[PDB]
Amino acid sequence: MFFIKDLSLNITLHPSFFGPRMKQYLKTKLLEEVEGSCTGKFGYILCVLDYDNIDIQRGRILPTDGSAEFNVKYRAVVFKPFKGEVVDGTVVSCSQHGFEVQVGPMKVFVTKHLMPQDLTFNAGSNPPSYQSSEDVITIKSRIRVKIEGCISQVSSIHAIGSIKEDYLGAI
Amino acid sequence: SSAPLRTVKEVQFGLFSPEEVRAISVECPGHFIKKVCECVCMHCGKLLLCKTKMVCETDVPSEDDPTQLVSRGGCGNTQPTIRKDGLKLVGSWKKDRDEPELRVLSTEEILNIFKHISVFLETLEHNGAPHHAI
Amino acid sequence: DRPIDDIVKNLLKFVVRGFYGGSFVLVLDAILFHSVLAEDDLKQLLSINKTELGPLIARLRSDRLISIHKQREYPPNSKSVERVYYYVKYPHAIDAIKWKVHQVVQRLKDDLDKNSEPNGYMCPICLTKYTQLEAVQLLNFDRTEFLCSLCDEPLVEDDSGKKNKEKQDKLNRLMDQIQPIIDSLKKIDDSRIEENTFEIALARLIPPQNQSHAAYTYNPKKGSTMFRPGDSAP
Amino acid sequence: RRLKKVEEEENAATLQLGQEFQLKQINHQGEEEELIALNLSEARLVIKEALVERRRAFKRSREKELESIDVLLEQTTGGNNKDLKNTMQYLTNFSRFRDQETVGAVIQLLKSTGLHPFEVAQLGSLACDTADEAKTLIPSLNNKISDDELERILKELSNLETL
Amino acid sequence: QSEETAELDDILGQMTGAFDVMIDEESLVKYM
Amino acid sequence: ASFLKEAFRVHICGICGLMTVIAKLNHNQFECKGCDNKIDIYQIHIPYAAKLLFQELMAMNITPRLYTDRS
Amino acid sequence: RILGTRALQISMNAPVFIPLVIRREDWS
Ligand SMILES: [Zn+2]
Ligand SMILES: [Zn+2]
Ligand SMILES: [Zn+2]
Repeated sequence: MFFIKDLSLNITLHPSFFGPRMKQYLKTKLLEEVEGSCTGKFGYILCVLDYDNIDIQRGRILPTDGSAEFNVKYRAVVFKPFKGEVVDGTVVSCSQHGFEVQVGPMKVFVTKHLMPQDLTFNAGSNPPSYQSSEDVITIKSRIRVKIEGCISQVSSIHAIGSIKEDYLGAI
Repeated sequence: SSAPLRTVKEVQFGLFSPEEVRAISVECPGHFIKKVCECVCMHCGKLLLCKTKMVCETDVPSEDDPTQLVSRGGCGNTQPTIRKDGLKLVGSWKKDRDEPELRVLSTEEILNIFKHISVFLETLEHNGAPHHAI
Repeated sequence: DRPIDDIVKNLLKFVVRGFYGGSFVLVLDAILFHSVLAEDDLKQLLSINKTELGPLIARLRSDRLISIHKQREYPPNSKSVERVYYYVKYPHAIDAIKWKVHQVVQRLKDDLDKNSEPNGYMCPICLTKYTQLEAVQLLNFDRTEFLCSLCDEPLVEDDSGKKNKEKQDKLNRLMDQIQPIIDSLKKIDDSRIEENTFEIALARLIPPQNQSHAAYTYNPKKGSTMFRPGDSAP
Repeated sequence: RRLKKVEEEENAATLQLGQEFQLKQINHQGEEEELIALNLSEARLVIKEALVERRRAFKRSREKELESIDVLLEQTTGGNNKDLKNTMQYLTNFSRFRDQETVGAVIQLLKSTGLHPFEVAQLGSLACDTADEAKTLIPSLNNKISDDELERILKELSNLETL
Repeated sequence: QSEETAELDDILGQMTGAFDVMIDEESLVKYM
Repeated sequence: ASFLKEAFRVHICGICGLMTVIAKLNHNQFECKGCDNKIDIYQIHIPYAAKLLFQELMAMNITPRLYTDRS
Repeated sequence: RILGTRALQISMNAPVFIPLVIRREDWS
């Protein structure tokens, strides 16, 4: 799910950037260190809103490092997954263990046990697929997945998906 | 390391609860009485009021009106005169009506009492091992 | 004597004969047939040595099916000696049985619930198990098999996928074999049982021997305010 | 005096989103504001509206949409933007409200119910035909909203769907 | 070696410590 | 005071101040089993002697909890 | 600490024009 979250960061600036345009460098650091990053506490951070209106407090010089620590408050759109949520995505990889669905910046794993009994794994077909008398699942196919669990690390997030329940599967 | 670099601001000393030790127990950082007994009752764990007091005082005189006793939570068991013998706590009782009764306050008894106080060998006992051996 | 005593004894007899070995039946039945029983008298009745009686008593004391009572005895012929008596405290034993029955049933219920959940992959070389959520972050670039973080070896799917039905049978078997305990407990709860004591238990004594050295009498010291843990009952 | 306490697991079915995604969040200004959960179409416009402003500042100082968003991304965003590229590509391929006006209608439509922000975002992101599909895909809706109201809301949502 | 060179409590290898040193954005824009 | 300061990096859990954070630096993963947290970790540069002192205190049932915030 | 702070900053390839304020109340 996508949220507009008010986040704060502690940036460090090397002494080589102490000039009239120091604020510009801090904005670049925020755009290069925040955007595209994954944080378990808040989830993926996609975009930073109000680029011009970023508030920067006075920097503090570290004793033995010489760099300045800047606390930057900004508004950014984030994607934090949750178990029990229903999301849509496209299958990107397949194997005996299970196929993976691309939900935004996250990859959902559908284990062989979680998928219905009817689905069977066949690798003779190129590419490999999960086939059921009704439908067939393969790369680039759109699948509706239910997140059954999420493990959020400080710098990474992984989740598992299930299509056992009704109204979940090929779209 | 990806964890933020911070400076230690406070050091909160304390004690390890039994649950924490088991839970905590698994560049690497490595992986892992006498005073109180005289203040609380050795049968109910309630504060006597404390060393001088040798009775639980199940009933105490009312503060508002004299000669009008008020019932308080207690068990009326006379407290022992706890003394430290070696590394064990031996309690001596003074019989009302002539050597005092002496017995060793087992750590299990004290552990039970301390747990009633109102944030921060196996082979022998398993089979045989008369009380003297234990 | 009373209906309450008979039902409580039957529950104790059933538990011992089913959930314990053979010698335990002998020991507990001897102290149920009799009142508080001295250690020496118990040995003579069962004709078993101290080394064999000790393990039985210790295990029965751990489950609180038998209580111990030590007191000093003063015989004119010999010097003062300490005698040990064994009896049964029905409130303690019944509470222990109720707790254990609930725990055993709950453990099977939890195992059945756990078994129905998806299995967690395990590494053969280091024998360090991994859950599905934990194994998902071990995927490799080619995304064929989970590779152990330590060994860097393909993970092997764990067993217990076929036991989904065996545990249900086990729970069914236990509840059928354990039915008498539940039925007896229901009647016990309906009534109210008094807590026994060494003195109280002596009111139903059937002496084992003719000249037993143990003086089966309770002579508490005069005005002794000392109290031992678990020495009195409501 | 802070140590381990029992914490409810973050579950969408129970609407327990955690500690940081609670209902009322104290923003940077210090004011109390409700959580802002966005559906796929609403998020796409918000991200798109921010990127264009970013490009505007830099310059001053459905298949066609996929290409246009990608070129804008590579122009107005720095490196390590592999995640944002997928998000924009995924948002355009799973959004049922392309027009800004349609998104505004959706927000006004679902805001009458008064449901939790997570629930309303799900109702506009998932294509649900029958009330049962919405009730089972979003267990939180169970007993929170009547079937009759849900059926008409879903019917009206499909009425304003485009493309 | 460097250019620069149950109760709660405040040996830890930590610190001039009386006063901190901060950077000034108002002055940086003016010096240049 | 800079000269006086002029070494060991340890990871401390945010809920409990103990240095019990199993840090898989290769995989960029941190965990404090018993706290069931992986997103509240901090790293502090303390002397190796200080680490030894705290570990010795932990051996005597003492919980020296190093916290990076002031209550 | 300003003299050592700027000395370290200069040694780290910092432009030379001391835009620092002492946070005793902040003063330049
Ligand atoms: Zn008392
Ligand atoms: Zn291994
Ligand atoms: Zn911890």
